[PDB]
Amino acid sequence: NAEVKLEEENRSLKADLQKLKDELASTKQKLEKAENQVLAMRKQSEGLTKEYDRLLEEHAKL
Amino acid sequence: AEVKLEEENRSLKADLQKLKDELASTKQKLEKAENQVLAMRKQSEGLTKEYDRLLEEHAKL
Repeated sequence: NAEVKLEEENRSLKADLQKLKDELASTKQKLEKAENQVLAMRKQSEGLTKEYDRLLEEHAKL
Repeated sequence: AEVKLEEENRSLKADLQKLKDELASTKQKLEKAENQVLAMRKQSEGLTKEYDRLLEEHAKL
């Protein structure tokens, strides 16, 4: 029984391992998406700031 | 044959712990990232509002 019990437990733990791996994969993709969004918004912030600057430049030339 | 199964059992438990922790970390980082996204959206809105006000001021000639 020692060995059959160990088999039961091993299969169970392997299943748990797979479940956790799935969770980690999902969460990882979510994190990747959020990070990439952050970068995107850095670029966009830079651009928008540049346009705000264009306001001042153009006005300085009237 | 038993010692092998014991070995594997412990190995699997260790892997479990590692994954619990890695998942916890990843969730923390996801939370941080989403707060960053939110904050930056708000900064952007503030900036477009600033833009509107400034342009409206310039258009007053």
